[PDB]
Amino acid sequence: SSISTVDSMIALDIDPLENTDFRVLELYSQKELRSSNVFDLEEIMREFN
Amino acid sequence: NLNCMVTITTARSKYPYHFFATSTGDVVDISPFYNGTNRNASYFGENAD
Ligand SMILES: *[C@@H]1O[C@H](CO)[C@@H](O[C@@H]2O[C@H](CO)[C@@H](O[C@@H]3O[C@H](CO)[C@@H](O)[C@H](O)[C@@H]3O)[C@H](O)[C@H]2NC(C)=O)[C@H](O)[C@H]1NC(C)=O
Ligand SMILES: *[C@@H]1O[C@H](CO)[C@@H](O[C@@H]2O[C@H](CO)[C@@H](O)[C@H](O)[C@H]2NC(C)=O)[C@H](O)[C@H]1NC(C)=O
Repeated sequence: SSISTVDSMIALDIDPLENTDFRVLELYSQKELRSSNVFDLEEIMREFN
Repeated sequence: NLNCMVTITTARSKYPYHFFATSTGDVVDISPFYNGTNRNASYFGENAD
């Protein structure tokens, strides 16, 4: 059994596409969104009260 | 009855920083960084006197 063989198979191993769990990216937090104002309504109303 | 007060509040200004606004609604048209020698690079529109 040493006479050897022939590997005639043409390899076409295509790797599967890996799974991707997309992140819920957040650029500005809610604190920055509330702090991005020259005038805040809650502060004005509290001062008036 | 005469009473003098000294209130210490927080004021907010947004870029380009050409006016600030205290929490009590004191809208001031003076740049918070105008030091009296950089009027060309900072706004000032309140009364001069
Ligand atoms: C009032 O604020 C203005 C800016 O709005 C000041 O002008 C700036 O002052 C700085 C600090 O001296 C200057 O920086 C200096 O620049 C040179 C390089 O040119 C260097 O030799 C120093 O190490 C230093 O960093 C700056 O050039 C100057 N101008 C601008 C357009 O930014 C002004 O000095 C302030 N006045 C007072 C009385 O505080
Ligand atoms: C005063 O500020 C203005 C703009 O804020 C400066 O005008 C700029 O001048 C530079 C250099 O001459 C130009 O490249 C810019 O295009 C100009 N910008 C504008 C909006 O005009 C002016 O030079 C400043 N004066 C000073 C520093 O004496």
